[PDB]
Amino acid sequence: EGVFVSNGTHWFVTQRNFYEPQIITTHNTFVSGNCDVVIGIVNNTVYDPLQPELDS
Amino acid sequence: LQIPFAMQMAYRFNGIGVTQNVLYENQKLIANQFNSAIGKIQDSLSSTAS
Ligand SMILES: *[C@@H]1O[C@H](CO)[C@@H](O)[C@H](O)[C@H]1NC(C)=O
Ligand SMILES: *[C@@H]1O[C@H](CO)[C@@H](O)[C@H](O)[C@H]1NC(C)=O
Ligand SMILES: *[C@@H]1O[C@H](CO)[C@@H](O)[C@H](O)[C@H]1NC(C)=O
Repeated sequence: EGVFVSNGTHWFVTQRNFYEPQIITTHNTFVSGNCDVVIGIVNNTVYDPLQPELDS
Repeated sequence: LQIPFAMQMAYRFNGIGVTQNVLYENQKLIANQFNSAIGKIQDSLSSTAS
């Protein structure tokens, strides 16, 4: 839920009706298939909070 | 508040309980079905007054 947003250096996800920028994560997002199908898709990291929990 | 039309349509899909990726994956089919469906209005109203 919400929308992806940037101001020219970072990508964040916000709810639609009030600016509330969050880090883009596997909790904030769902997958569907490969890059090649979507028009206007962009390259950015998606964070996974499990990986530091496995590292710690 | 401006928004790209393909993203407005993904929200209008997400409003009827169809997941956003169904639009972005089928965007060419949806655009062609829409453009064709408006052509039938133009031809219907051109063809008869009734
Ligand atoms: C926007 O630009 C500033 C400076 O680079 C940066 O601190 C901020 O995190 C960026 N935010 C977004 C949404 O791009
Ligand atoms: C958006 O518009 C620019 C021209 O201003 C064009 O080069 C680009 O390919 C377009 N991208 C999409 C996702 O339509
Ligand atoms: C996105 O990343 C892939 C792999 O690094 C690269 O081939 C592709 O050209 C990139 N596309 C854009 C729009 O940066």
